[PDB]
Amino acid sequence: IIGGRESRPHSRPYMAYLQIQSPAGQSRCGGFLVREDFVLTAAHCWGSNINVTLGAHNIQRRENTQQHITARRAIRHPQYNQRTIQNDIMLLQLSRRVRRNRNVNPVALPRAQEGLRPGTLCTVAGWGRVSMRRGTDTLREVQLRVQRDRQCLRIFGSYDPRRQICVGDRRERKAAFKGDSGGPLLCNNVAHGIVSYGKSSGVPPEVFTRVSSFLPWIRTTMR
Amino acid sequence: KHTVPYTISVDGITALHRTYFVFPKKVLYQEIDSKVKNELASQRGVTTEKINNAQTATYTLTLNDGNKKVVNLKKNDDAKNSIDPSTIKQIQIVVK
Repeated sequence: IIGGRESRPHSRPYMAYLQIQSPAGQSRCGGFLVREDFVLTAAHCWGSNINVTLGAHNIQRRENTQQHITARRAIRHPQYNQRTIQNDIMLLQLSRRVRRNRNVNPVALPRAQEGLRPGTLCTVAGWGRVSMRRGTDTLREVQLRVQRDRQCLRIFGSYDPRRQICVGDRRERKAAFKGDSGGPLLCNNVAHGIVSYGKSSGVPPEVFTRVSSFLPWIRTTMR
Repeated sequence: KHTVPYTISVDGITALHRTYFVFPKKVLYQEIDSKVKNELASQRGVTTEKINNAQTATYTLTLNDGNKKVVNLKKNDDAKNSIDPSTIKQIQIVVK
């Protein structure tokens, strides 16, 4: 997270930290719990073994609130397009249901086809890098303003307002960044977006998956 | 093991995961070229044709001592030279 502040420990109990195995190294992503047995994240976070940490604040410390669960099954959206990063959404079925408590609890999803007006202030949280030189051991968060679709249509030729959200005022040093992919965009305590992509510079606007465009798939996949 | 963060930008888009390579030994630049092209393919669907026709297709190594090396993915005249990956701090990959 660029330009944010440390979260109050365990104030965002739906947040998940993902460790992903790849053929020549590893990746790190965020995610968020949507049911006791399912985490939502970005499809570009897929890999060949995924571990989910829930209940964390400092991910580099051994906290007794942490729950470490392997993903049983990783279900990318069938129309995910790696080239344009379209339909960038994935469900992780957890190998075991969480112990629900004050530190681990699911976040609410939007209603089917629910919109999100330009100008709305939202929050994003994650464990990603905070600049080009430093990261964070602890969960951080920043408030971002939803942009008019016009802004991302001009910057990103593959942007689609029907399935994505344009987020972040270019004039502020505030953004989601590397390692925050898959984390939620929260607007009035509902997860409307998934961190997807932006510029290597970290300069907004950035593109989020629009969760409400995928609710039928989410519901079918969890059933 | 030696961990090397890298970033992929294709057509002006960077996915916002955090990715690292893990190295154990010395390697030729051509082996790093292969790792880079393999990730371009598996993360962003980049083909050999896309690379070869692109306005720019490069990766830049930043070494721990601050030196930077720009490698052309279309034709790397240094493919057969070696590097100790433990000297590599991070890799920036850019196509288009």
